[PDB]
Amino acid sequence: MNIRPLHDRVIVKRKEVETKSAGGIVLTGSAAAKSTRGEVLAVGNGRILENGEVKPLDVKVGDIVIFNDGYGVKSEKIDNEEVLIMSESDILAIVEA
Amino acid sequence: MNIRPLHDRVIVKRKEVETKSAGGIVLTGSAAAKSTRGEVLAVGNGRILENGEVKPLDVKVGDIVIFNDGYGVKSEKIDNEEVLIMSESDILAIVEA
Amino acid sequence: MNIRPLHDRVIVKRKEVETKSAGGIVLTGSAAAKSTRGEVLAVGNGRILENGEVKPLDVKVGDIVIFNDGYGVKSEKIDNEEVLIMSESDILAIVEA
Amino acid sequence: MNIRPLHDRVIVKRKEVETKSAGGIVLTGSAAAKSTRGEVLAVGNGRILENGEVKPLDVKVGDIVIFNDGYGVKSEKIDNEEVLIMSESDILAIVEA
Amino acid sequence: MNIRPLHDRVIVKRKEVETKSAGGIVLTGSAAAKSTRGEVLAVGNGRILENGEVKPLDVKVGDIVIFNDGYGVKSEKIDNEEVLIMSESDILAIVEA
Amino acid sequence: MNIRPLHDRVIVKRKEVETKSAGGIVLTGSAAAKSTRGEVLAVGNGRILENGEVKPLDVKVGDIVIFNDGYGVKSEKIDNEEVLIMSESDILAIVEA
Amino acid sequence: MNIRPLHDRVIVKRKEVETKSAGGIVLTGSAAAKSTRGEVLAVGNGRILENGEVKPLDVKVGDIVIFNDGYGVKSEKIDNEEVLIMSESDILAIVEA
Amino acid sequence: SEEIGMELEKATLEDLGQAKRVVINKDTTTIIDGVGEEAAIQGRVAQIRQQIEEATSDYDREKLQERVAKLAGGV
Amino acid sequence: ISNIREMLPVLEAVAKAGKPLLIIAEDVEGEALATLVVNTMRGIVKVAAVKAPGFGDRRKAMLQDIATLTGGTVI
Repeated sequence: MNIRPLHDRVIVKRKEVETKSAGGIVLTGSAAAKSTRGEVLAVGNGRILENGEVKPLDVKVGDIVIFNDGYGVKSEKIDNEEVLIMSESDILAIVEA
Repeated sequence: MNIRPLHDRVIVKRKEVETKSAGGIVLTGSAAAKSTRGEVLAVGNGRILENGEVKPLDVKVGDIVIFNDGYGVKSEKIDNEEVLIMSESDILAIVEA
Repeated sequence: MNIRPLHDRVIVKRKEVETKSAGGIVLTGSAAAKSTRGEVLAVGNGRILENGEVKPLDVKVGDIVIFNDGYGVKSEKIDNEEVLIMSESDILAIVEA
Repeated sequence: MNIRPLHDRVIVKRKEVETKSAGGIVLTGSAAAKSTRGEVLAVGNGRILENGEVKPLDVKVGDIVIFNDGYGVKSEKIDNEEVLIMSESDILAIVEA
Repeated sequence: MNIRPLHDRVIVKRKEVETKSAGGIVLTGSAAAKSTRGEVLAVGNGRILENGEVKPLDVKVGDIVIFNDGYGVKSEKIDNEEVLIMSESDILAIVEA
Repeated sequence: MNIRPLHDRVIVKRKEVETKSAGGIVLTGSAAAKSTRGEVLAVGNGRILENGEVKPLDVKVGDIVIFNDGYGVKSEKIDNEEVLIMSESDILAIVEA
Repeated sequence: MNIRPLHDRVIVKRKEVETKSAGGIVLTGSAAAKSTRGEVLAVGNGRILENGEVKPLDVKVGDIVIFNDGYGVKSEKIDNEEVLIMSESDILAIVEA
Repeated sequence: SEEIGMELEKATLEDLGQAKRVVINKDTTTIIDGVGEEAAIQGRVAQIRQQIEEATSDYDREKLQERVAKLAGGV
Repeated sequence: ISNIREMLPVLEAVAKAGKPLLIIAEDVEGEALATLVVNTMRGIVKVAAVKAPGFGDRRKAMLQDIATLTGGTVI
């Protein structure tokens, strides 16, 4: 089953746990840390707040995004795939070109 | 008696306590954990905030939904059935198709 | 003297302290717990917030309601009857039919 | 000097410290407790919030009112009389007829 | 130099440290306590909040006022005089006639 | 380089660390305390909040102002001069004439 | 890959870790401290709040800015360059001329 | 000192002592030839000369003579 | 005596009479002392401070005697 985020919510999948190369040629052994990068899979309508209909989100299904692994970030299991659910507020930027 | 949620409130029933199979063939013995999935039973009108009438909710009676077992989530007993009451805010997504 | 709630406030009377039968035939001895169900007796005008006049409440004098025994819930004595005063925000649902 | 509450504020005088009779014929000796009932003496214009002028209060000078002895409740001395000052928000109901 | 409060701010000077007479004829020796009464000296324009211009304050330069010695109350020194600066919110009433 | 505050921010320079004379003729030795007075150097446009354009501030470049050394007050170094950056909200009054 | 901040966010690169000269001729040895100055690289649309479209930010790509290294400030790695991401709220001023 | 309400910040070159030479070992500092004038010195010395006179104790006499030698002749 | 504030009013009436002042308190601790010191030092007003004789009850009575001899009031 593919998921369906409920307006304002984004579904992302984390990338690589410190892709072993930080700095350049040196393979950083797992130094107790996680990944802040991730890919979009599904996107809700928009934020309801202010009454005024619902403004759509600025993230299209499939961007490579940097987010803040804050408190509002939850962890989930779909078809057996490691996924995350947070609001746009927790997303900080995009990695374009 | 069937229940009646009071606008903004959703009534859901939890699913299976770690459906014994996580991973694939391996039967995960009860490892101290609960279920985050649930089914809708009843839905109130909508949120009152902003004055402006009442906007209806995006959950139809009978969806399979993922929620956050937060603080605003309460536990209740109806005809002797295990049920939960939280607001839409605590609901995160739907499991469609 | 009958009471008079001051807009947004509801007056309810608790029901039975774990009605001795939980489960079915088994009489649950008092296991340290209280009742979450209650009946409406009086209802104020409505919420003032947003300026815009006053919107009336969704609870009619005499419903059977489930509430959250939160902090905003106070306890009172009227003609010598055990009563509670909370806002609509603290009321969660109705037990109809 | 008679007092003058500054919009949104109510001036009330407490009633009797557990009027010695609780239950019926039995004179409850002072069991460490105070009175939640009180009478109105003066009332300010109204709440300023929302900009929009000032909406008047729902308490007329002289009602018998039940309040919550919360934090926002202050204690004062006028001509040598025991008086209290809180906002309407702290007032819960009226004792009519 | 005479002061100039910056909208929403009131400048007051405390009165007497328990005017030695509380009760009537009995001279209450300094019992570890301060004065809640004070006189206005200067008043700012008004509160900015809500955008909408600036609504003037309900205190005229020179009233005898009761205030709550809360946290938002600061202590200051002007020409060598003991003065206080707080917002209207911290002022509770006036002592008229 | 002269600084440039970013709307709603004020740049001030502290005055004298307890100008040694408090009371009158007596030179108060440094008694563990700081100065609450300061002079304006630069001022931003105004507050953005409420959408509605930007309302300008009530402080002109060069006033002698009393402020609250709160949390939102930061300390900075410009050309090697001791300066402070806070919002108008943290400014309490002016010392005119 | 060049980055892309998500409305309200600013991307800055810190300057020099106490540029060794503080005071004048004296070379301040690293005394446990960081730099509060930084340069803009990219800027999002604007703040969404209030519904009303999106108001653009007051920082142009390439200003020299003073910010508060608060909690909302995050640290990132791009092409192997030391970069920061915070909102405009965390930016305090500009160093012009 | 802070007991006279001074801070290091408000101290100009004129508050600092001066000498012609100084030497310090693992555990021995020595000042040769100070800029202080033999008016001030011989003044201060005649003060510690009267500290010995009213040192009512024995261990109190030991130290005082030491500083006088540190200031008068040598050791 | 910890809080210099308590002195100010008096210390200033003493700066008009131009006469020195002896402070016989139960004690003059860190804060106030350090101040007095700073003040007397810069030739502002000449002031000295000393502990009260004895302890317990007689202290107060002995201090009182001191009042009588000098025509002052115990505070």
